Amino acid sequence: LGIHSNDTRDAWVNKIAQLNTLEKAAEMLKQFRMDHTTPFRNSYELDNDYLWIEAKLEEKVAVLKARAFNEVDFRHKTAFGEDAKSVLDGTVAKMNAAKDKWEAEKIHIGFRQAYKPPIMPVNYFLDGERQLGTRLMELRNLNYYDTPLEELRKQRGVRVVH
Amino acid sequence: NRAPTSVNAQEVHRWLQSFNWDFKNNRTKYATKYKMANETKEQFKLIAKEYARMEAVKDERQFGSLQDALTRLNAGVRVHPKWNETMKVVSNFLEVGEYNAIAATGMLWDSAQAAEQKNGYLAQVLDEIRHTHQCAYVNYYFAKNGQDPAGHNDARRTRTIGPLWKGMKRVFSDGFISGDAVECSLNLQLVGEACFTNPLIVAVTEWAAANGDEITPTVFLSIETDELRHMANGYQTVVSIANDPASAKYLNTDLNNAFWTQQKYFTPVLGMLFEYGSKFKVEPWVKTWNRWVYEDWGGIWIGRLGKYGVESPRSLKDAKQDAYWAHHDLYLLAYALWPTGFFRLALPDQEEMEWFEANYPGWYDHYGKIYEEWRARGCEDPSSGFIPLMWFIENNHPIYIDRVSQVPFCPSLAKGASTLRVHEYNGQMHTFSDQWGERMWLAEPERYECQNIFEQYEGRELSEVIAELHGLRSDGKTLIAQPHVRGDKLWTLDDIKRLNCVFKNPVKAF
Amino acid sequence: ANRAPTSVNAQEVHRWLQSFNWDFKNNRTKYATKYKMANETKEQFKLIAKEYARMEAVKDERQFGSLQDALTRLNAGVRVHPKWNETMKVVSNFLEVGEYNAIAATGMLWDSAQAAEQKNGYLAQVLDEIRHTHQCAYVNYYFAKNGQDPAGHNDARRTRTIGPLWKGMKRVFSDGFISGDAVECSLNLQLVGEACFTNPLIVAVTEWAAANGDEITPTVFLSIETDELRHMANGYQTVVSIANDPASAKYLNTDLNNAFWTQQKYFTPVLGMLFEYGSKFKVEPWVKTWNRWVYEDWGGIWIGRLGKYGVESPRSLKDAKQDAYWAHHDLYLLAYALWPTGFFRLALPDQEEMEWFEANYPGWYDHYGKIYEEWRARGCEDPSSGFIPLMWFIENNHPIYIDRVSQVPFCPSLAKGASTLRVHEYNGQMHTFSDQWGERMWLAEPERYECQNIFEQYEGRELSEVIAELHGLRSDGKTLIAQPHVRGDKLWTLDDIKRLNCVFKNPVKAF
Amino acid sequence: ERRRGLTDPEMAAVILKALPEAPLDGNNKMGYFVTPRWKRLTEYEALTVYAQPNADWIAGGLDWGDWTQKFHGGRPSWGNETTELRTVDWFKHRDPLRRWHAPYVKDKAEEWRYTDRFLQGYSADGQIRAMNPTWRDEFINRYWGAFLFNEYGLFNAHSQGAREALSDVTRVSLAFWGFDKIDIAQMIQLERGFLAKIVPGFDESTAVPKAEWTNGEVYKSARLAVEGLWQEVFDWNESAFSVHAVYDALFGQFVRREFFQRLAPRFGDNLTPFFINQAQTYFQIAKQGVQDLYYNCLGDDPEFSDYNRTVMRNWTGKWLEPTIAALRDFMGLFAKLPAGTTDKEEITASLYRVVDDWIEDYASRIDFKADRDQIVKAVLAGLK
Amino acid sequence: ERRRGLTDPEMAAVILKALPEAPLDGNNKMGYFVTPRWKRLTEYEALTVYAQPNADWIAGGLDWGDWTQKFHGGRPSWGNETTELRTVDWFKHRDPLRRWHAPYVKDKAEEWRYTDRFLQGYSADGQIRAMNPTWRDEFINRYWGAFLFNEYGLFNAHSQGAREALSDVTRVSLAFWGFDKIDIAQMIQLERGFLAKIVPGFDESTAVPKAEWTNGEVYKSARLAVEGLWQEVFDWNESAFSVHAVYDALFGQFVRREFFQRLAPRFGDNLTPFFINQAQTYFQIAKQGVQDLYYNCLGDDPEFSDYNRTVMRNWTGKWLEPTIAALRDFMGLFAKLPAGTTDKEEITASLYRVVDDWIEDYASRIDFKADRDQIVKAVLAGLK
Ligand SMILES: [Fe+3]
Ligand SMILES: [Fe+3]
Ligand SMILES: [Fe+3]
Repeated sequence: LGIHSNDTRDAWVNKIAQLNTLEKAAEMLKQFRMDHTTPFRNSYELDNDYLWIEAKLEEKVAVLKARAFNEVDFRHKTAFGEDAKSVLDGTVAKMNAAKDKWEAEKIHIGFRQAYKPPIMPVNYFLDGERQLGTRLMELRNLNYYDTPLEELRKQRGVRVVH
Repeated sequence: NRAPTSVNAQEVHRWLQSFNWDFKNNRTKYATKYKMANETKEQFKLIAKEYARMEAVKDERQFGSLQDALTRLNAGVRVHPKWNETMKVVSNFLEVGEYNAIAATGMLWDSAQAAEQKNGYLAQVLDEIRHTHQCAYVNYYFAKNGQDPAGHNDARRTRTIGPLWKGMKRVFSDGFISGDAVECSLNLQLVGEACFTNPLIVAVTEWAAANGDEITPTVFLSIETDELRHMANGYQTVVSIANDPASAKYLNTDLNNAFWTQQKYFTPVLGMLFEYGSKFKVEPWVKTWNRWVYEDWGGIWIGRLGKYGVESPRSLKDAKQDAYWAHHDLYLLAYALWPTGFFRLALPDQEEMEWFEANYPGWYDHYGKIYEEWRARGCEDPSSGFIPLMWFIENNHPIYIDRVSQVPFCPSLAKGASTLRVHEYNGQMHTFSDQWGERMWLAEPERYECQNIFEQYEGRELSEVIAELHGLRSDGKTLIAQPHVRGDKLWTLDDIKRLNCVFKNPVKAF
Repeated sequence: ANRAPTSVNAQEVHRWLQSFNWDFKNNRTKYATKYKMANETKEQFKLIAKEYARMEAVKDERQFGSLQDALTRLNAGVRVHPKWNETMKVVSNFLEVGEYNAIAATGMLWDSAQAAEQKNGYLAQVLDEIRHTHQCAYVNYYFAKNGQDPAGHNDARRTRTIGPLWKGMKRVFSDGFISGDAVECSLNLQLVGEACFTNPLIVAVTEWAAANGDEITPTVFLSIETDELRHMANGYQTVVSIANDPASAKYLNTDLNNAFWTQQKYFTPVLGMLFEYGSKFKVEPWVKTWNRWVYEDWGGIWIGRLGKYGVESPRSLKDAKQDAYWAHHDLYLLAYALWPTGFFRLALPDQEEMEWFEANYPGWYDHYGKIYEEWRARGCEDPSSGFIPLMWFIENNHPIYIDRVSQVPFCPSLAKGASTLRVHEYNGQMHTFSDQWGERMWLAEPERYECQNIFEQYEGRELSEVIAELHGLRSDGKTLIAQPHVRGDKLWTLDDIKRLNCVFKNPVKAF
Repeated sequence: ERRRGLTDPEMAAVILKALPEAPLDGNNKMGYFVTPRWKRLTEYEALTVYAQPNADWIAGGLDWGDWTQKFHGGRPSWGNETTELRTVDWFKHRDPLRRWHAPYVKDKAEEWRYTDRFLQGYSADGQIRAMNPTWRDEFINRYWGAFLFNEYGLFNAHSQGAREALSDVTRVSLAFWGFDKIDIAQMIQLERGFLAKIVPGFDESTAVPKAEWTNGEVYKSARLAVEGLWQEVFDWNESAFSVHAVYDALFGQFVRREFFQRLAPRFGDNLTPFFINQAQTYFQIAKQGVQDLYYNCLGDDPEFSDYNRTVMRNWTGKWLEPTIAALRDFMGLFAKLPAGTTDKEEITASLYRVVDDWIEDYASRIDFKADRDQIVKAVLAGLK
Repeated sequence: ERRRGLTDPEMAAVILKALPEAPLDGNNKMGYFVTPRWKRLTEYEALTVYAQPNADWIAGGLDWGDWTQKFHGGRPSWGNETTELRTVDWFKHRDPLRRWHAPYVKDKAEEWRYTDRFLQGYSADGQIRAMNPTWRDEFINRYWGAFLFNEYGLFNAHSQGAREALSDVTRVSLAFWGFDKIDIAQMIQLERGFLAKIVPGFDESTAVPKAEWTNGEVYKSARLAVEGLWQEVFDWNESAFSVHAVYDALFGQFVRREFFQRLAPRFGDNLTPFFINQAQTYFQIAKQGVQDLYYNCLGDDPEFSDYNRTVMRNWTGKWLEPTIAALRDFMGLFAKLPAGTTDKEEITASLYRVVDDWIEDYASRIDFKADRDQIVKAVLAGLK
């Protein structure tokens, strides 16, 4: 146990140290982001350590991608070989086609989970942040207080424990 | 062969608007519901050199006062110990507010399209760097020359042990830079600086003067001399967004969320730091808060923006209703958790209890009764083996951390707000002390995932947490935080270790 | 781009300064001088104009930041004991004249030097003396603007000219600095003036000011003090530059003795007076302070260090020590008897002051304290009494004389100290002396010493007329700037003084 | 009125009674736990380092946990995702000038007051009578005036760094660099205004220089590069590095030093060199900090030196092409000089000086393979 | 440990008890009786005017009586006998820049720190590489260096005035003028030291420039004029006036502005112009003060204006011929320049500029009848 060093962090450092190919490392990072990083995460088991572990995994993936990609590829491709511009544009089209704030939020959070650097190049990813966030904020903050807290609770799907 | 001529700042500033040119990607890099008009003017016609000269004059005044005459006067030592303890928190928390205001005005500088509005924001960026270094300098001076440097010397790493620092980060770090740039400008300029920070700086100078402190006035008056420009910045931000329809759709929601965010932390915390953190009282916090929020801010400053669509926050009445007892409830909680701080806390003494009863009728029968019980159990004596958190446990008064604001609250005990809301979402439980923060969470659950002290420290002994996070003094054993401000009988890490206090997650019972 | 970042510091420019001077026929001093300053005389401090400016501006910044910001907010100018406010009027203005005249003394010395490095040391002291002038003036200015009693602080430059202490101040700190041989002027200013009295005096003044609630004077005067190491080096370098000149063995010791006696004759009584009679809280008896300054610090360490260049301790030192013990008490008797001619408010010593005096100067009471009790009974503080202590001097046959050379007032028939009086008539004019040394100075050099004293200038005039003509009035137009007490009420007016009917007499006309 | 505990006798007595016999801790050094870059901790480090409240998952952070409030969508307030550069400690960087706000604005205020005195003396001296009228009306007014927009775009490429920088030392450094750029733009405008004052018929309006910037052929590629650096880059580290270690270092150095500071003295213009001295001083000052951040701290990182050098070589290759294009376009400004002003030999030598400086100072520190002859021949294609 | 009356409770109680209810006088202005030059009285006037304890027989003095101690032989400490000029009040003069010691050393310290930063930036920028080597080795080293001694002699011409000036305003002005002159000489030597630091083989010893000044031909008449102005004049006013309104105004203005500030930039030397900018700033500031003292106060004196103008025209005639000789001898420096650096047209134009500035600023203020063509012809007689 420990706030800044503990056994969970050590085990994940050893697990990360055993990743040699950019493909496996990026897959592990994407899976980790699905499993442990969002309100929509699959588990809160790592809630105290996941940010640090994700930073370690990001370092490993970034190093591997720099080794494996060429200058143009490092600038313009995701760690999975996709074209970052196409991925960003498709996500933005989906976001602009979003009907309500619930779909918009799923789109934005999924984009962050799938393409957060070092998966997508930082320039493309922060451009996506700009546009998708504009759309999400416009959908969310419209008529912010109209919905009663009871209806809002039902819409969020929150179980009242007290 | 001619008359001696120069050029002043305004003559250059005349053409600064034309400095920006049109091209396709000339747009803000940050998500925003609003569009700042590209013809917004700035009130103050500053260039970088003129700004440097103006600030350098003030800097010479202040640092000359500190280096020469206040040091000769021994002004760093001749301060009441309680105020020396209060100043650790005030200075370091204010320093994080200023530091984050640098990044926030950088985001605003990116967001503005008029070169003049950019210039105003840039001036504030430089000012916030100055203010960060001034507050840092307060802590540095009191560490070098004060009666107790611990906490003055390592607050940047010892703030992170206690719960008050999290809510401070909510209001003065993340509320300033995380979100819509206009929302951050409201959190910083319209609400944060106009409602609280400016009056707080002035009042802190008065309360430092009352308690023998001449360092804080010397620095904070100099800081306050800059704040008219920042008020103009916030005003110009509102003016620069007022002509687009997003303003009418979103501005009042953003303003209410900013106001509730800032007040939810500053209403209890500032009252606590004034009344319980001082020996000589200047003014009760009920009257100060009423004047600041309802009269100075909600009435005059907010009214000045009626023509631009701004209305008083709909939560202002709720804030007023919740404000009366909040800081006394909070001081109960903060004292009970004294070992997690980086400052020494004192119980209210007899004179203070009389003053509290005079100004807050009913204060004794609840708070003073609790404090006398804690005193009789030896909350101040290291050998008592008692820490007031144990009292909270024995009397079944769970302390919760608000999921959004990060403010500790004890709903079964608080004379003020006593609402507890616990939800479960995706295998995790969230606790809320008010409707506005809970709605904040329900609308944007991914904006609020901060872990509280109870979740981080769950299943850990208090002494282990204090040791790991450097809550010890230079000798290695005495705690920086103390339950009294006397010079003898300080608590050691061994005294805390003997209690065997283990942090439990309060939500686990649910 | 391509090179290391480089600059040139003051030492690298100063290394070539001695070559800036070149040889031509008329390259000599424009002033009469017995001595020859050797070229190739170095300076201890490697300064150039610009580095001098930067190091002085750092001090100025700290000092004026203190004064404008924190001491103003603290009301430091007001929260000062009234006696010390009055004392600071005099200290600030008289030190101001000393610094100002030090400017011209160091300009003359810069003229006298032939080595460029010695010229440069003198030049830096020229700028320092302008700085100190403006710093003392700024003390008076700050107390006029913010203090409990601006009168005297706000016009001392024209209201000092009424009193007899200002003439002696001019003799030691103006004319002694600039009139005479450049080496004699340097002995007056640097070796004796600054080294023996001014330098220790500034530090003592800050001590007494802090004891008495004054923080403005410590703020300015510690800043002044931080420049005196270079000025001490200037005096030392002067002595070194004339050491190898045969004129030194002939003249240096008699010039040093004349300078020491000049300075001591005024500063022995006047500084003790200002300290002991011009403060509520006492830091130290003036007798012990004087013995430490003159006999130990200066006549010992400093002069002993100079001894390797043929400088011997002054032969007047024994006479000075003998005369020091009561000099300031005798002088304060005279200065309080003539309070209406001042530009500052004087107070009678109170009961605890008298106890301190008798504890530190046994026998003080039966002489001085008894006179002061009699004056108090006569109503010397009450405007309606019609009594000025000068009237007691006249009734009791205690003529007050002004020394022809030093200008110090003295009352031989009353002083517990020197008590000597010499009067000669020379060529239709009578001259009065209080010591043998100044008498020898006048006999040797009568045309150097032709100052008219207050009794000769004011002879036959009523006191009120002199006060009104010379602007010794507060802004109301009727109240005296000078007062016999430091309280806020019952202030004397020009009308009370006019009712006195005190007409100035020349005491030497009786011979 | 107001009683102060420091001076009020009763309040002061109460405080003095409360006081301890001696200080409660002997360790009276604020920031003692900060690692000093030099022998002992400086005031600058004590006041700056760890002011940014980072948690440990941002390299070097002393905090724990997540941000209390994130962006819509969950973007962290600060995060490792905002830049490609990686490090073991973001707080490792030190401004070699060690300047916090006080020394910084002290230096700039000295410059401002000295500039005031210089302009007053220059006008009273009538030193303008020595300036060539064609050089003043065409080159200072239009082309030197157009360079102001270059400096202004470079200043703006610093805003997102002011927001996103991952530590206080980097943030203060970046803010001071950008503030220097805006200062230079405003000093160009100040010189134009001064000329309008001391020269009848000189027009201080920014319209002619602005039309030269937005529509002229001599500054076209420079504007394209500047627009890219400012608005097309979202990595704050890419922005700072590529502005200072590629684009400014080559184009702005050549324009300021090898053209205006070099040619103005031949036309009797000692006034523009006065302001270009300030610009060159600011560039040389910012170079030390830029080299500390990107070569000493990130390029030499004990764990990410190789990856970081790969990323900086990538940025250098990405921004060298538009920088060379900007230089090539600016080469067309020599054809507008009066005949005999400068020959191809001097132009070639100054281009070599610029490129050799850039290789010594920036290119070689990251092992970026630059061909000085190739670069000089690419730029010289725009001359003849 | 020491107790202070301001903060010590017991001593503070005693002091506060003694204090009056309100200030004893309402006139809280320290120089209220001084006649203000401008609307309200300034800090400069309050701190300066009447610090000199002159008796009233020296025009304007407020004291009475003789000096307490005089010179051997009876010469007064200060007297009217030290100068020809007569006035009704020696305290009338005001520095137009209102410089007392604090603003004075503040400006000089600003200039010093700026110079340091500029030198660091210039050496880091490698700006030496564009300098002509023959210009640097022969004209900076030998001739610009030799001008150091001109400046030093002019500085030394102020010491008698520092001792003899009849008021505090004149004394402070004179001291600041002299200090600026010594500063310029030290700045010339500092530039030479900088060049020795950044150029291998450059010698910063003053031996070469000093041999030029003492034995050379282009400076011989300048040296003779300087030796006379420094050691042959015993009138402090004649010294100040002739140095600043005759000799510096023509000779030093031509040498600083129309040779070095004009020709250094033609040789890729932006380093000497940097210091000549400071020298010109000082000259313009001192010119304002000199014009106040001599033209506004003494030359326009209500009762001695005609006498003072007579004396000033006499001084002008006396010192203009040696100044013309200085310029005529310095004309020989043009033959040493590379061919084509300047022509007779440019040299004549600069000479007319200097002479016209001098007639406008100084000669016509006292009605001195100066033939611009005659002066210029006398100077051009030495072109070869
Ligand atoms: Fe601020
Ligand atoms: Fe602000
Ligand atoms: Fe002095």
